[PDB]
Amino acid sequence: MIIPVRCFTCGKIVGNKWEAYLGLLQAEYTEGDALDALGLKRYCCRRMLLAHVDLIEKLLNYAPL
Amino acid sequence: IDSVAVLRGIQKVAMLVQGNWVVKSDILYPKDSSSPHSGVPAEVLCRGRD
Amino acid sequence: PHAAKDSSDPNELYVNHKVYTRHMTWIPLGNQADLFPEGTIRPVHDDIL
Ligand SMILES: [Zn+2]
Repeated sequence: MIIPVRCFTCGKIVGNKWEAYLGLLQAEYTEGDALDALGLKRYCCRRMLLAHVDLIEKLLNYAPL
Repeated sequence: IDSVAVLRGIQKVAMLVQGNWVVKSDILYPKDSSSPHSGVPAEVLCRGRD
Repeated sequence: PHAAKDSSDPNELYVNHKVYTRHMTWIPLGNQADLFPEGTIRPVHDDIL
């Protein structure tokens, strides 16, 4: 639904690195170099950001409002 | 088919960009249509594509 | 109250549509206000969605 705050395995704070990640995708950056620039060294946080699907806005499209 | 008639037809549905022909925005987005992703009116989509 | 006619992006249409952790406000109890200088007690990252 939404990006988890913490990485599941290690526990590094990953919730605050989501929208900026999207900015790097809004820029010309690839996935790997954007993850490197965000500072995700070990592959668990890279899996956290890379494999996350942002369903929150799609659900909000069905929100009452 | 004669080239002049084809040119006349394509000038009414396409524009010239770098020597190629790109379909006009209004052709892709009719006045009753809207963005499938955001639902904005087709006029805004036409302006953005222009 | 002031936005463009289209405003496809939610940022222009809406305000406070993303609840960042900077919206958290510390509420002192007792004498904690005196003991802790302002700005010491806060969420660490300030940008968590
Ligand atoms: Zn991790």
